Amino acid sequence: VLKRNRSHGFRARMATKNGRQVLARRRAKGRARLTVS
Amino acid sequence: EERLLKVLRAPHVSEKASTAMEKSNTIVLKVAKDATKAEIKAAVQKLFEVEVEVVNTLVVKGKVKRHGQRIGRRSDWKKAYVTLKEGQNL
Amino acid sequence: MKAKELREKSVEELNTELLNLLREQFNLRMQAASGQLQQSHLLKQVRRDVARVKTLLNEK
RNA sequence: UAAGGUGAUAUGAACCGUUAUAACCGGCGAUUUCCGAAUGGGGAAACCCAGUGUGUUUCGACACACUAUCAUUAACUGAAUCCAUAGGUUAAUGAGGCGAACCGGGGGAACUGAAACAUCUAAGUACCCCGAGGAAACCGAGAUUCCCCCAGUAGCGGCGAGCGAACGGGGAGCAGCCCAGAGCCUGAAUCAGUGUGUGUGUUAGUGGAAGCGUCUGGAAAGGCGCGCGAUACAGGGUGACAGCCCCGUACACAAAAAUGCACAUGCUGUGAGCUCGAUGAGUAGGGCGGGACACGUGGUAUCCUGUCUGAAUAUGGGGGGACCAUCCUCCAAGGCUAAAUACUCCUGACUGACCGAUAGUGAACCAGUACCGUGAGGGAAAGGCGAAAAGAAC
RNA sequence: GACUUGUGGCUGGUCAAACCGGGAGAUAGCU
RNA sequence: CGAAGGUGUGCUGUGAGGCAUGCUGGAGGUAUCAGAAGUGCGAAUGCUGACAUAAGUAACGAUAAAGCGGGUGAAAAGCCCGCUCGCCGGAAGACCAAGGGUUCCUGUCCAACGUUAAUCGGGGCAGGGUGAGUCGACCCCUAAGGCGAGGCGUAGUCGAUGGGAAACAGGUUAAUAUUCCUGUACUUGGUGUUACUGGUAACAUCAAAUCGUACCCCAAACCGACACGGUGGUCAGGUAGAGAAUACCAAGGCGCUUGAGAGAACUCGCGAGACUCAGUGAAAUU
Repeated sequence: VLKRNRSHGFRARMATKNGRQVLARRRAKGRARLTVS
Repeated sequence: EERLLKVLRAPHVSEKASTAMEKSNTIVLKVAKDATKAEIKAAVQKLFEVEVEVVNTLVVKGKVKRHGQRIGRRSDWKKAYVTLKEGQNL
Repeated sequence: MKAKELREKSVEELNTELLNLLREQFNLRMQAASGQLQQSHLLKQVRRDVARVKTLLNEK
């Protein structure tokens, strides 16, 4: 939770252009869990 | 005035509330998500036309059950122990 | 009843909206929770009435 | 359209409608959380606090509205530094979003057969970033592009494997504009945008003919005998294989809202015909210093030309399937150009010598699932319910 | 006192260029 | 007056076959003259699903000790309850900070979940959510370390386990408290009165948000299947002693996850293991 969401969360990928492509595949394949919390 | 009419939801009755009702004269009811200590106290003075002493607020997380093959989670509801004086009506 | 209050002024229609919430809405919910509400269709009827009055306030 | 409904899985309990306020479908309004590009400041997609300015039967409570930027136009104000310029305020317009295929621009790979080798093909490819579009970019003749041909051609290479053009013709599902315009003459001809009315369409609906009976069997869509129907037997469901017992098709009608293709009238409109002129100057070439065009500065054409300079208008240049010559056209900074053709993630109708639960798609139902991993990527099984649940009182 | 705890910066010949997807349903003529 | 397929028999054909009937089953099926392919199966450790021998056998494990009594139930070796001495016991204990987010209380039920049984339960369902201005500190300011419009770190904006108003204790639960009832003490604003010259003191009245909160926390309920280990931090009581050894191994939490006879060689100190036996219950190879 502490050292898990700050580096492997939803906002950790939207802060740069490289992480935007990672969350793009989650939109096409909408699983039951988007990101860990 | 309409804000004080939507703060309450449904009365909560249990085995613990029946004991404190005849001892300390304190009833408990379920309120909405908001409703601070200034809105719940002002609603009992008009809807129940009785005087209070202290109103507490606390939120509990909704329980998670195992219904079928799909996980489910309820909602979080706030409770309040309405403490009355010596003379009450309900 | 839908057009009965369509010709009402804001003050009076605001009042009945107040009465709908204060009586027949809060009291009904307590009865249903406590279990003395034999007939439940009132909750549906009152809720729709509140919505119908509320939309007219915004429309007007 | 009123003789029924409160979605489905999935029943019961509870209500409404009956000589015109039910439900379902379509069109026109109001209303339309926290959070996620989220702009008040941080941040963990659902943890925590709103800042400023009014009204208010509540000077102690709420709701609503406005403000992270960059760029363009107008108004106002203002330093170093007298003029100009940077910054700050208000209002209006425009938009920092995500998911396929195809096209263009800026960069850029490996593996197969290579006699051998940084020659070469594969390959200006797969994939990825920014932005835009609805598709992109010596017999003649000067909008452009794609498809159908010339053509696995005439050429090019240790002439090894490969890569790779044009004119004419057979097919027209093309429609060729505006500005440099002074002067006699303007609300012209050809057209567009924004409203109303009529006529013709698209997007929700209704009416719509046609099989009566008997034997066997618990039950009849099939059999025998006698008919109707047939602009309509396209398909599927209705107790067994159904034109005519239902749901869909000819024919005949309606317009409160919105949109598209010819036509009355009105306001703002970049604007014709006749006469009198013209047919495109910082360019070409040359000199100094670099790179990309297969080619290391070669025997070397063509394309791009920073800084310092500099001509001409048949006395200068290119083309006619390229020695020299002749005649005509052309001879440098303008502004535009639909549809078809490309592409199939969503809707409705229609189609098949494709398939029927280890097939087809990961997935025919609660499959982008249970479960596993720090995240991402990747990734199973499972209906044969019965015609009607008649789903066992005692 | 060379104690312990929390945050940040510096140092890539086994976290020192692991796996999956695209190229690739590629590619070893024999087994 | 009973199709095809599946399941028997008989007849026919020198080729793979085809035709008829019976049993089961009760809903749409096929031949001749042709043509188009995902096209007839004995193996590639082939892939999926359903199943043997090995074998009703081996095995009962990171080590405190079983047995006797009573109650419930149709069935009690093992579960629940009660009495005495000794194995655990400055830690194999309890209370905070993580992970988990109803596994902790009560009642019913025994299919699945648990190395046997398992009427228990850490399983399912239902009932029952954990009282906060003086429980913990949020907001704001400050140091190290960061961010920081111009320029290529300054002026600022931010960031605490110390400094930052308070309460130490007891009673009351079937489950969770320091809070509500009762007794006492202290501080910060606004309003009204008095005193002193808006500020100070005395008396009285009114108001003050959100989040977190149980069980678990040194190995059972959480993470490697047998604690085949890793595991932060806080409290060293009374007597005796120089100290934290030893001595009263004190009090409390409780006392291996399961039985009955026999008791070699070897090992450890008449016992504790191994082997043979109720019940439950495997793999490799072929």
